[PDB]
Parts: sequence; C-alpha cells; structure tokens
Amino acid sequence: SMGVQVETISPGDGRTFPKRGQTCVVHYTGMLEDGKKFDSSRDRNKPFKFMLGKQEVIRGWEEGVAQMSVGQRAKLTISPDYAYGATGHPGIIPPHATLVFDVELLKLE
Amino acid sequence: SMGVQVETISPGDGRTFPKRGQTCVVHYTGMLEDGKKFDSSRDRNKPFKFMLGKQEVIRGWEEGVAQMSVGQRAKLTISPDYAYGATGHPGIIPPHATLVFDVELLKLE
Amino acid sequence: AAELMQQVNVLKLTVEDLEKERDFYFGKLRNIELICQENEGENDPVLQRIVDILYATDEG
Amino acid sequence: AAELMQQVNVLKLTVEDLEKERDFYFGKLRNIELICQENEGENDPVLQRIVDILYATDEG
Ligand SMILES: C=C1CCN2C(=O)COc3cccc(c3)[C@@H](CCc3ccc(OC)c(OC)c3)OC(=O)[C@@H]3CCCCN3C(=O)C(=O)C(C)(C)COC(=O)[C@H](C)NC(=O)[C@H]2C1
Ligand SMILES: C=C1CCN2C(=O)COc3cccc(c3)[C@@H](CCc3ccc(OC)c(OC)c3)OC(=O)[C@@H]3CCCCN3C(=O)C(=O)C(C)(C)COC(=O)[C@H](C)NC(=O)[C@H]2C1
Repeated sequence: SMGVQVETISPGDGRTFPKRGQTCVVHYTGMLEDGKKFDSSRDRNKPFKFMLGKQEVIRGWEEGVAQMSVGQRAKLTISPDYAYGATGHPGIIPPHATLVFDVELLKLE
Repeated sequence: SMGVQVETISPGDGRTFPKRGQTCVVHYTGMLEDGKKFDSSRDRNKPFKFMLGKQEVIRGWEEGVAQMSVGQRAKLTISPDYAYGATGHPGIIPPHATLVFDVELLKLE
Repeated sequence: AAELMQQVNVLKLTVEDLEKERDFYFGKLRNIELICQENEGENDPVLQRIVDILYATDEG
Repeated sequence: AAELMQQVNVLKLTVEDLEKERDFYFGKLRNIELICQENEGENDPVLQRIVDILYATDEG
C-alpha cells in the first residue's frame, strides 16, 4: 500500500509549494490508525518547523508536506515503512503502525 | 587487539565478584586514548550503578567490571568494537576510538 | 562463495546494537519529558526551554 | 542465487536509518544537558532530577 496518501481537508493557495532547503511551519495532530491521538503541536502551543531535504522527519512527512501548498490542510495517511516501521516508537507507536496526521502548512520560512 | 584489558591500580578483596543480575556500584573517569578526560561520576557527585547481564553498558564495561572484585580499582583499556566502534559518540568520542577508564568497584547491590 | 551471509549476519548485529542504543536515549528523553509534565505548572522558564528542545529539530 | 546481496543492501539502509535516529535523540539529550549546565548554579531540585536521569540506567 501507498507510502503516504495526502487528502485535502481545506485547500491552500495552490501555488506556493515547499522547495528543498526551505523550512516548513506546520500545525499537526498525530493519531494511530484506530484514531488514538498521541500528539499535537497545538498542545505544546507552538508550530513545528523543519527543513525539507535535511532528512529531519519520517519519509511520510517529507513526501507528504512537500505536496501541500501554503494554507492547505491535509490528511496524511502514512504506512509503516514511511513511519516507524518494524521497531515502532517505544511504548507510543506499535510495530508496523499506520499513522494518520492532520497537518496545516502555515508558512514557508 | 584485546577487547578490554583490565589492570589493577589497587586490589579488591579478591573474593566478591559481580554475578549477573547484580547491580554494580562504581566510580569512574573516562579518557580518550590520548588522555583527554570526557567524564567522571565523581563530578556529577554520584556513583554510577548498572545491572550486569542487562546489556546496559558497552561490552568493555560488562566484561571489564565483571573481572573486578569489590574494592578493586582497575584500569580498563577498551578497543573500539567494545566501545562505540565505527560511529563513535557524536562530537565526544571519535570513530574507532580506544577508551581508557579508571574504575572503582565500590559495592554490589 | 556466498560470504554475503557473513556480511548479512554482521549487519544484523549492528541493527540490534543501534536499536538498543536508540531506544535507550529515547527512553531517557521520554522520562525527562514526564519530569517536565509533572512540573508543567510552575511557569518555569528553564523547564520551558527544555520542552522546546524536546520537540525541536536539531537544525533550529 | 546470491539474493543475499539484496538482504545486505536492505540492512545497510536500516543502519543508516537507525544511526540517524540514534544521533538525533542523543543530540537532544546533550542539549538538554547544556541547558542544565548553563543553570548549574540555581540549586534547583527539578533540574537536578533531570541530571540524574541524564546519567542513569533505565533500570533504576
Ligand atoms: C520524548 C521526546 C523524544 C522524541 N521526540 C522528538 O525528537 C521531538 O519531535 C521531533 C522533531 C523532529 C523530528 C522528529 C520528532 C521525528 C522522531 C525522531 C526521528 C527523526 C528522523 C527519522 O527519519 C529521518 C525518524 O524515523 C525514520 C525518526 O518524528 C517525525 O519525523 C514525525 C513528523 C514531525 C512531527 C513529529 N513526528 C511524529 O511522528 C510525532 O507526532 C511524535 C513527535 C513521534 C509523537 O510524540 C511522541 O511519540 C512522544 C510523546 N514524544 C517524542 O517522540 C518527542 C519528544
Ligand atoms: C547527554 C547524555 C546522553 C548519553 N548519556 C547517558 O545515556 C547516561 O550515561 C549512561 C548510563 C548507562 C549506559 C550508558 C551511558 C552508555 C551510553 C549509551 C549506550 C548504552 C548501551 C550500549 O550497548 C548496550 C551502547 O553502545 C554499544 C551505548 O555508556 C556506557 O555504557 C559507558 C560505561 C558506563 C559509564 C558511561 N559510559 C561512557 O562511555 C561515558 O563515560 C559517557 C557517559 C558516554 C561520557 O559522557 C558523554 O560522552 C556525554 C557528555 N554524556 C552522555 O553520554 C550521557 C548524558
């Protein structure tokens, strides 16, 4: 099945897409495949930032966000080999876990 | 060369040796092979404890301390494949680093 | 001939090693995190700078 | 025949992945550590409990 599937919740501008080397500024909530929340940037009350191309995130995120335009809100369905795969994320994310994110691309720094 | 070499600085009781499942209580200073200090339990002002057999430490320590008796002070010369090997320890311990420890086995809990 | 099986069995050791070490650091971070969430009510500027690192990217 | 080279090339990916992830957590811990050593002079009981975890074994 598909490494990451991206589905629009609300559109972005349709024009401004991340390039490698740019910092993406993002709000997100992450859930297991059965819907159990395990994290939200909104909780720690701060957008999450990362640089595309710098290998800083799981591949579901690198490949997912890269397909969003600024302002877009997407649903990212990530399969295990684009997330934490076999090992999983000790005590938080089981092995072979599919992950769903609700992601908003706020701006590009 | 030898995975870990243990040399007496001062003897222990000669009788009480760690068994697997026991907690070893230890003071230590670690140096690179050229003598650059990089850590001392005495600094953080607390003995370091670990359980033998639980895979909690580099193999130079598991195999080294296991050959000390209570009260002993030893010099542990650990080669890279019993320490951090190729990767090393980011910014602290280079790749293929030989490590020397000054270790004292204080008691067995 | 098929010495690759020796290369293969070596690599498997490396991943069991690396995964143990990864899990260990991660476990420490989690625990530091709960230490913070157990004082998350002290409007502390230092503990807050540690929760920032906790969810940052080493880039920033 | 010697499909092991596919097993081998897979494993090498796993170690490059695991090592990156290990390095990343470790880097966070180091930084949390310097945050502490930059306040190591506030006789703070919370920051002190974090320097304990910093050099502990998950056993204890
Ligand atoms: C205690 C801590 C230790 C681990 N930690 C952090 O390190 C800070 O948050 C991050 C910042 C940048 C990247 C990372 C995570 C990476 C994790 C490390 C990593 C880096 C690269 C990888 O490839 C190249 C990989 O695997 C190939 C793995 O996470 C990601 O990329 C994705 C996409 C970006 C948003 C976070 N992400 C998620 O999935 C999540 O929502 C979390 C944070 C896991 C859910 O919070 C938890 O589980 C527990 C409660 N807290 C943590 O897990 C936090 C706090
Ligand atoms: C910022 C932090 C993140 C990393 N950290 C800790 O995690 C706390 O200190 C430990 C407690 C238990 C075991 C461990 C280290 C392990 C490290 C993880 C590990 C576990 C198992 C391994 O196999 C199975 C392995 O590889 C196969 C690797 O260390 C060891 O076993 C040996 C023997 C016991 C005494 C410490 N040891 C050493 O060499 C050293 O003196 C240090 C601590 C590296 C020198 O301090 C530094 O470099 C920098 C300034 N601070 C750290 O590095 C501290 C603080």
